[PDB]
Amino acid sequence: DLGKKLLEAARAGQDDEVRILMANGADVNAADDVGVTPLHLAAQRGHLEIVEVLLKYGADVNAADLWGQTPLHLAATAGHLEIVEVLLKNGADVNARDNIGHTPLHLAAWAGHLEIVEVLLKYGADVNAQDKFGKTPFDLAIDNGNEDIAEVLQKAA
Amino acid sequence: KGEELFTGVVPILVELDGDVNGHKFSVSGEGEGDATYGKLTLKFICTTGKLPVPWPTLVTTLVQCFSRYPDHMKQHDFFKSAMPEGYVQERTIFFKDDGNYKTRAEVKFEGDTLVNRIELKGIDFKEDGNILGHKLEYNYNSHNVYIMADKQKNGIKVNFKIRHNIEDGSVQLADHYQQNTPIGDGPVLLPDNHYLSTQSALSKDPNEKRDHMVLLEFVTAAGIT
Repeated sequence: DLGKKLLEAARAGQDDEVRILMANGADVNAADDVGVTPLHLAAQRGHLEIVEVLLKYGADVNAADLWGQTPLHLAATAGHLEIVEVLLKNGADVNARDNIGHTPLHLAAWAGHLEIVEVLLKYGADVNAQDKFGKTPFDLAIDNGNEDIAEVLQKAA
Repeated sequence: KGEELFTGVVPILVELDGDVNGHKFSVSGEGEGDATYGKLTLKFICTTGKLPVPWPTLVTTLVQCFSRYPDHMKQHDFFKSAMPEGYVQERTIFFKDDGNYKTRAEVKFEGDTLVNRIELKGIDFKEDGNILGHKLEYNYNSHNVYIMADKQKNGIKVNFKIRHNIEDGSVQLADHYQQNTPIGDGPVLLPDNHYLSTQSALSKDPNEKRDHMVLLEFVTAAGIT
């Protein structure tokens, strides 16, 4: 009962409702039938305050859905800089690989988020990591015409 | 304006009624798409038991409106411009030295959900071949999906070849012929020649006992400057 409400509050970005549910004993690591947790949803949609609350209650920072995605994958994709920082400070695996073998650095470089690429590198992101189809973050940077990112990755190897 | 419907995360449902060399079957799919990242996160289950064909062979048939069209290419996004009324997608698929699939589908919004309803008919397959024999490895390659305008039908013609890995190291080609036409009578964006670049990853839900396929896929448009 509680787990389902928490996922919904976290998805909708309702910080106050999330705090109540946690106080009322909700499973911080609740998961739907496809393995998605409240921290996944908060991280994906940029809800900083919900991410911090969930982590405080012991949310699994490195939980992975069926597609192998962690909260860090999703935040790095969406361009949520502060959440990415929080996740890493709270022990997020910087080089976790989704089912296509994308690392957070792959997704940030692809989607064009320069500042996130720099945070990921700062926390030891593997610049030479290859996804399932052999692509490096640099490869993804050039594919999508993000030259500034391609440059920073170049000088990081 | 049809593109405006894809600014965020959209839920997706897929329904397929399949017939291959007499063996009838159905597959149901659930998940989400987000065209901002050309991304699909879906799960498929065979709702009639053991799937008579390998999962990889049904991928192309099981929502190109979720492809990422970059800014300088949005003029050329037929799939989104046909929304929300939708479009008909028709294919013939020829498996080299083997049988063929033919499919008709409608892709459209039913509510706030984009739905893909499919009929598939397969004929002329070898029972000991790579398909019915299940000799295809459980994965997927990356492909180039070539799109052309078709002013005659006010739609598009699309062509490509799927490469299916065989367990003995050889490859099985599947030749795809497809056309798309609007369901509504509104206008639609007819594109200059271009292609989609596709990536997919097949996987297994550890807590799933039914014959199933977990699908993560990324698609981006390209070939225009």
